[PDB]
Amino acid sequence: EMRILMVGLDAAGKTTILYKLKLGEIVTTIPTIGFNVETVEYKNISFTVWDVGGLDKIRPLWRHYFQNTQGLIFVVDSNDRERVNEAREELMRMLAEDELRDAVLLVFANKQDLPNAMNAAEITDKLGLHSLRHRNWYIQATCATSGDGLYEGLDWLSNQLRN
Amino acid sequence: SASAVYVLDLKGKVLICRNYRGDVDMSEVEHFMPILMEKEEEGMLSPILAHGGVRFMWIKHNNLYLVATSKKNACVSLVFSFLYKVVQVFSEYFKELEEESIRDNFVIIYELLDELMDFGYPQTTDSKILQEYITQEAPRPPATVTNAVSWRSEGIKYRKNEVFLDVIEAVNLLVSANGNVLRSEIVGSIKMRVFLSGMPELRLGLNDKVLFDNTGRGKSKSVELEDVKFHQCVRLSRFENDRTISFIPPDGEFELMSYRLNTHVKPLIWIESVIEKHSHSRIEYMVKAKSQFKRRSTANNVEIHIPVPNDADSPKFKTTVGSVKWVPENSEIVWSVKSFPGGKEYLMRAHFGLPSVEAEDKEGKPPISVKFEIPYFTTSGIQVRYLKIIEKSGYQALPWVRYITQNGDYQLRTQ
Amino acid sequence: TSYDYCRVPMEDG
Amino acid sequence: SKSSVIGWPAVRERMRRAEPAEEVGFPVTPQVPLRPMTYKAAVDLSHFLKEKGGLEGLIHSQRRQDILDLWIYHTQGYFPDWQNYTPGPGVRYPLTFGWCYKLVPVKGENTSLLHPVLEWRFDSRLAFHHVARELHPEYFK
Ligand SMILES: Nc1nc2c(ncn2[C@@H]2O[C@H](COP(=O)(O)OP(=O)(O)OP(=O)(O)O)[C@@H](O)[C@H]2O)c(=O)[nH]1
Ligand SMILES: [Mg+2]
Repeated sequence: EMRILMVGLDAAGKTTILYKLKLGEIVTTIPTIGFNVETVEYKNISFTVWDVGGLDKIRPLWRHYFQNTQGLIFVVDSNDRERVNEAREELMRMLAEDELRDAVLLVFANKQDLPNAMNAAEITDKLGLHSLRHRNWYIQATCATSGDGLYEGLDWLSNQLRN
Repeated sequence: SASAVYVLDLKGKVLICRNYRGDVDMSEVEHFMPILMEKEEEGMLSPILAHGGVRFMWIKHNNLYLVATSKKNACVSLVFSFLYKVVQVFSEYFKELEEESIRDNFVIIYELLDELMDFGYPQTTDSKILQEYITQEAPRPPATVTNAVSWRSEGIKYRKNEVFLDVIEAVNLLVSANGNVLRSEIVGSIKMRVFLSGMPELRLGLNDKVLFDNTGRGKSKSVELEDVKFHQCVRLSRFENDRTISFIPPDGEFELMSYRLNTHVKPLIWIESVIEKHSHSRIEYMVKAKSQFKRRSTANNVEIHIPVPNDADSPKFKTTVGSVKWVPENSEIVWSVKSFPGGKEYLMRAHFGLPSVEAEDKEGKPPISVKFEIPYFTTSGIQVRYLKIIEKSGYQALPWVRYITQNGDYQLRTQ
Repeated sequence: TSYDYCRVPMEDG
Repeated sequence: SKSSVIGWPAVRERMRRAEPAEEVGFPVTPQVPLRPMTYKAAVDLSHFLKEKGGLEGLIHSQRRQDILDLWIYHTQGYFPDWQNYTPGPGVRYPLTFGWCYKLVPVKGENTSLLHPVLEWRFDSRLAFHHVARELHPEYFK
């Protein structure tokens, strides 16, 4: 059992990830206004995953799911150099809360498809993940439309449940 | 000055009705409760209502509304003191006073209404002497009813002669959020339990400051009574002269005197509490309880009531000594400690959660009230010196006393 | 009344 | 006056370490009967102070009195208002009927570097001839 949240910007593939983790296929997904949950069942831990869409009118309501959260997924796009700043703003906005203080971080460099897509390292330092405090943050470069690195992030995450 | 004293319920139907002048109509009572619905829901609640020219003096019992109605410029404290007396006399008769006490015992209660008051004028309200000719089980009225001594019948006889006193302290406290004591007075009250033969005149003396000042012992231990309110039976003209507590007691349990005084010394137990109210998240109460009072003394069964938020949830308590019960029904915690001696200082660390959604409205800040009780311990330092038993027959009674210190209003204003 | 009593003097002359 | 022997040098030391020139409230010893310092017990005490010694001609003060009086209350059960004396003008006669001692007027490193009061007298007729009553007639009726 683990409460999982999939936060991030819009068009992040986060529902593309979620139905790849639960089902295994890339379903044609609308821009999800509300949220999503599928209990992904993997590595002796049932990951209860609260995927929530990342459009503008939703981001204030993000605080309502930050309770009993054992772990984050802050999905980033590797193909959004223009939005990495507000994502870095979002991250520094969101992590700084007393609620959601003991949940580790697993960042997905989604949409590794282009030379526009960066690696984990540049995305780490554009976000400044070394500036974090009280964090088991761990970026994990993933390809949602091919399942690549997805189970490996879940692998790292399942290590990070027990102590 | 009453005309028609009524008893209502929580619904507003008449439990019992009794007029004394006829100057207030009996159907006026049906407007009271909607006006009571009116004044409360607009916050204009007062113990006096008015439907035109009928004035509605009422108190509120557990279920009951002892509504005394009048029309003229009646004496107000005349009414309400009688109202609590009728509650008291019913409490003297009926060990609980509810709707079952009225509708099952209308045989005696209408007779009480005939007896306690005529026309609006209370004439006989001492229940102990009232038991002798108003029974729920009739002879002539007693002479004590006629007598100026109206609290103690003659011929009362026991095998033993026991005078049981209860010098009871009640510590008021107002500590603000600043941590300063705003108002800490002590209202002590000596309540007597007399089991004596005949008609004795008891004469009491304490460690009065003024009586020691009249004696010349105003350098030793002397409590300073800022005001006392006594029983009727205390001859206050004799007390006004030379601090003389001289009286003929009634028989049984009664409060003789009610002293009140301020005290500029520390509270017996200092509380330090904190609030880590995290918005949408949680709250933490690292509360300690140090005992400032005497180490020989022990605060029995203390019950620290700390108001928690209403939607507070997932309680966690790291105590040191003493258990917590979380009372969401009062939206609070009772960190209860049975034995808590003087000098002791016990911490409790509370932890709740908080909903990630906010609530709709505010809640306000109730203070923290604890329920301490320390026996054999006068904080004001009052000491009964003697008790002169004076009987014409002449006997050696057994005067007895114990000292108990409790809280009065032990409020400590929170963050 | 679980607490116990204490006897005062009568006269205190 | 049996348990008044075990603190007869001990409390007097605290009296003598008291200069002749937390806590809140007053505890009462449970189930022990209390009474004022009676006449014959004051005769029992004035001879207890006559015989055990270390008291006569000592520098009396009020701080020593209050150390002494509360110790009588907590160890012997007597109301600590018995060691009351007449005030400033006159010989400090005891108001206590039975106290045969009248009060006539008469460590070291706590001093700084360079520096920039009564006593008893035995009177056995104070038990009968109340001389403090002669100094205070209107208070004693
Ligand atoms: N080429 C490529 N495209 C991807 C990949 N992952 C996601 N995408 C694209 O990103 C788009 C957004 O994915 P969705 O999951 O459907 O939408 P979302 O990110 O969840 O946004 P919301 O529905 O508003 O929460 C998809 O339509 C995909 O075409 C990837 O790994 N490679
Ligand atoms: Mg989506």
